[PDB]
Amino acid sequence: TPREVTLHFLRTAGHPLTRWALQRQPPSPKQLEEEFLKIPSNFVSPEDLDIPGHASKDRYKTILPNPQSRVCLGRAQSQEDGDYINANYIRGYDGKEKVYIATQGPMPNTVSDFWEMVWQEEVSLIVMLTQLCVHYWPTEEETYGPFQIRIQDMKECPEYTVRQLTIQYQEERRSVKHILFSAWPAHQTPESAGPLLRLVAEVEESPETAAHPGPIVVHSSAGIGRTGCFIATRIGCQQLKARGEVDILGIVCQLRLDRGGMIATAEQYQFLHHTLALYAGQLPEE
Repeated sequence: TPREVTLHFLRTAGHPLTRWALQRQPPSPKQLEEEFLKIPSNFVSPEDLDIPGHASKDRYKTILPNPQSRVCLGRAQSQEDGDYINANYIRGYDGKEKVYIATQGPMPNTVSDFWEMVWQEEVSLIVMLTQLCVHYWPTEEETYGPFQIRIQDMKECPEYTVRQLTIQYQEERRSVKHILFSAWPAHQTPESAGPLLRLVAEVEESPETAAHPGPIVVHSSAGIGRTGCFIATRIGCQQLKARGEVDILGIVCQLRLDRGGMIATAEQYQFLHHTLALYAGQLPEE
């Protein structure tokens, strides 16, 4: 029943706020921290995961992908026998399936796994959140297992770099857009929310380039704190734009059902409210 209690909370908690309340009368910092601390982590224990050999492919022993939503790799790697990657499908706006994949930053031994996921899930956009983990993309051209990656273009913006990559598997070539957002330390927040919202706009402006729409890959070293903050921000912006309201509690609860631990800190939860209040004031009108 501890698990039942956890799952019931995450399915039912909610604090919808009109855009006016968000902008002009938000909950206090102490209210937001108390609210955040009530949310169950929904972390899976190593004992809950029966996937032999998975440990060598996790950056952090206690940060594991929930089994019901984990990404399983197909058999495109002739070198390895398992289907394991530390990554989860994440629902988006109104619970839409597989809008994102949240994953840890690749380690040297999981770089081929990462590109296999990108290929198999027809990913066309990767969002990386860091404070400037191995570089898994080339300066010019590298081969990772059966995948050749080449940089086609690279452009610099304030606080993010856009790379346009090509991924080749056999005679097939695909385009992948890669955005590296570079001033977000682990367990903390950016000093301002302006750049983050430009990153959100960059993401929204990105064309679909795959055969079928695929998840957006979002990662940061653990795949939960900054990763969770980014996805929550995008979903929150979508709610504000479509409905003139936002339920940030319910967004974080929906993310935690998909991957344990999403949004790592009360300060991050507070910054999420600030960022969304900023998005609300930037919305078009008079």
